[PDB]
Amino acid sequence: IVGGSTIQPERVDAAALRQLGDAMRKVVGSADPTPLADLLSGTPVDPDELTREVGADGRQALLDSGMAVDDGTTFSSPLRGHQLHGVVVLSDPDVEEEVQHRWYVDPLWEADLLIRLMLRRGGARALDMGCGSGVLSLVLADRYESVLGVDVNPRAVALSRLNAALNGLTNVTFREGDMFEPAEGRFSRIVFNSPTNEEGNEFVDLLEAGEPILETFFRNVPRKLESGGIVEVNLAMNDYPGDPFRERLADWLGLTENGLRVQIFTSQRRATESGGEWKRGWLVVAPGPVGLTEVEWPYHDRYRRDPDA
Ligand SMILES: CN[C@@H]1[C@@H](O)[C@@H](O[C@@H]2[C@@H](O)[C@H](O[C@H]3O[C@H](CN)[C@@H](O)[C@H](O)[C@H]3N)[C@@H](N)C[C@H]2N)O[C@H](CO)[C@H]1O
Ligand SMILES: Nc1ncnc2c1ncn2[C@@H]1O[C@H](CSCC[C@H](N)C(=O)O)[C@@H](O)[C@H]1O
Ligand SMILES: [Ca+2]
Repeated sequence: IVGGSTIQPERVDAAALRQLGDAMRKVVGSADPTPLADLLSGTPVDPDELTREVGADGRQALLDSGMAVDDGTTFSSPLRGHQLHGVVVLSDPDVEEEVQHRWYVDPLWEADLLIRLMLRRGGARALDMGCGSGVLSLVLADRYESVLGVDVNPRAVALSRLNAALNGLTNVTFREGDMFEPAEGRFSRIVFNSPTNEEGNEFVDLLEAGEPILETFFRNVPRKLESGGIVEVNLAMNDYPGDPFRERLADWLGLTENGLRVQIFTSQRRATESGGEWKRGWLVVAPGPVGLTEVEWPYHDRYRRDPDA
């Protein structure tokens, strides 16, 4: 079972964690792997080689934080390292559904793609709903005065805090709780890699929570969004005969009454028995003329071709 390991960033001082993050930046994803990179790839490593790379302080920080365990003659990690978009990120390894713990954390299935879709603006306060590993909060940190990540998964909150500390971030904080309950005030930026995929209307688990998590999200967006702000959502969308997703969405958002502008970029789609349709896409609220517009943009295909678009 993968996804239940204990993660305790509070056991390591800020400087040591930043130093481990600097060490990860040097080697994670590099062509010449080092013991630290091997460790964060799932390979057991010789602790003496590790000590020479990250120091005795660093070695102990790996243990104290839960980034590594001493198996006896080797160190191993339950987590996997990533370097993307100027940040380093730990998350769970990508593993089949049947072996995931209740508190398994999105192993960055779509994060790299989603960061490339995100608008380059900045502002005052940003909110990452369902922050998971924290990855999207990390990239927002440069251009928002404050970034708040929220998750109902307490292990995600700890891992997000660890990742913020690895990257040396000061303005990124995380809170455990249910949707907007821990997010006070208004935000100029809200991002949400939503836990929706093939489950339709019914909650399965924290990574496939059902259409009701989108309903809660969009019903509360207007009272949580600063005027002229931006909302960005990765979501699965189910169209049923006579009952398209976009109509329920407009109702949740109060879209016309609030004068919001919304665009849905549909990338993937699968026709369903009934002639309805399943879609995966990217939903944006941004300043513009009131209304909802739907466009086809196969950004998954383009991304597989060449990410730099
Ligand atoms: C936070 N939003 C995410 C959302 O981005 C979406 O992610 C999808 C992944 O699930 C899927 O992974 C599946 O195939 C893997 C092997 N390739 C197995 O290892 C995984 O276990 C197995 N689940 C990816 N191949 C494609 C992704 N689009 O759906 C998530 C809920 O399922 C949802 O929470
Ligand atoms: N009711 C709820 N409130 C807050 N987060 C929730 C929630 N229900 C599910 N989630 C969280 O939504 C997250 C989606 S996975 C996305 C993680 C990260 N933003 C990334 O892009 O990689 C999960 O961590 C899951 O625990
Ligand atoms: Ca599952």
